[PDB]
Amino acid sequence: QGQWDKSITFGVSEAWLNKKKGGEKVNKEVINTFLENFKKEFNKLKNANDKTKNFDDVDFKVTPIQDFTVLLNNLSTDNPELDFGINASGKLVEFLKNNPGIITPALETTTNSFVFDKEKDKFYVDGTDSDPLVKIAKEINKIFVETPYASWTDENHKWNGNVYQSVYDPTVQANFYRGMIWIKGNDETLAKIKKAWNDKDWNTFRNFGILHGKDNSSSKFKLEETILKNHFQNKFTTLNEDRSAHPNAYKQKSADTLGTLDDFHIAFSEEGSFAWTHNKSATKPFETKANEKMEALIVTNPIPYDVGVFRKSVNQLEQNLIVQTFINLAKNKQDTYGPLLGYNGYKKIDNFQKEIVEVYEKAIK
Ligand SMILES: Cc1ncc(C[n+]2csc(CCOP(=O)(O)OP(=O)(O)O)c2C)c(N)n1
Ligand SMILES: [Ca+2]
Ligand SMILES: [Cl-]
Repeated sequence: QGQWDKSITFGVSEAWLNKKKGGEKVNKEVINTFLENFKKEFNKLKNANDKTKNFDDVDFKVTPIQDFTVLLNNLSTDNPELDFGINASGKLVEFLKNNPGIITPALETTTNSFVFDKEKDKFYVDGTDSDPLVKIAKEINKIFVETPYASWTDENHKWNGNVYQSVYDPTVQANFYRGMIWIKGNDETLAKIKKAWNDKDWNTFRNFGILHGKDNSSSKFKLEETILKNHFQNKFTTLNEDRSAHPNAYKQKSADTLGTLDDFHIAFSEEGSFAWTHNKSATKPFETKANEKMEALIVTNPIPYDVGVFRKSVNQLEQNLIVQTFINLAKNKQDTYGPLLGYNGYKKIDNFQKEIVEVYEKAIK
């Protein structure tokens, strides 16, 4: 059942924690109140329960981590210096295929649903105008193109320094997210790209140039690859093999810079990434040439949101109290940390294989 650890340390992103604005480090002060609230709630539950009241009260700390690879590798060493961290679901599923049972998934995060994507169970069918994934892309275009993103105001779209609130329905928690495919060009170029998609002409489609993320990204690489493979049946085996033979058609860059590269017209991103990108950023996100437009072509199959995982030897009773502490803090609106990352809710994982692995695998087939 594991060892009771009187000191629990959460791993958090170095970039995030060591982050500041106008020279003011404010993230450190956010996680500080988060930790005070977490400690309070945890030991209250701990002490109110006869099964756990005799263990030592627990202190909570955080430690900054380089990247997810360091997080999963560090957790797998089962060292009490690092007990817990929240990781992207697809990366974790891949990690756990190669190193089964090595770490313990326990918590599932949820996020405010987008108003245009409230139903998880929508999947690729044929990529035509009646495809449910194309229909979500048309809904995105209403929000992002018809009322042009560049003209949104903080007030208009209710920016809260974190996200544009008007694009969300907080009454609905989504235990999922998707990737999406963007296209960009003048009218003639956009029609050509759509024609190549409608005609299933892979070579022409690909030669318009694709921006993508890291090869191990779900939402900026693998989920889009799945859609492309299913849509352009039998025209390539993997994106990596296609790129090897067609290097100039691919570039690793953020979708919000698509408008600045004349040679590229297609980009992968998280669904709705504009929702947490201030349009006033000095980097002019999603900006395009005057006679060009950027629009959504299609979104992807859905996969779970981020998963909280423990090193293996943390006492199981302790793990479940920690999971419940996250749930109650969000419910009591005492979680000052989560929403800064997109976590607006938490659920216990009851069956990892059914709730996480299977959902992910269905999405990428
Ligand atoms: C306020 C806010 N909402 C949403 C996000 C985006 N987001 C947070 S967790 C997550 C799911 C995992 O995505 P990611 O870590 O990019 O893994 P990938 O899809 O690249 O494998 C997303 C899309 C954010 N950064 N901030
Ligand atoms: Ca510890
Ligand atoms: Cl109990």
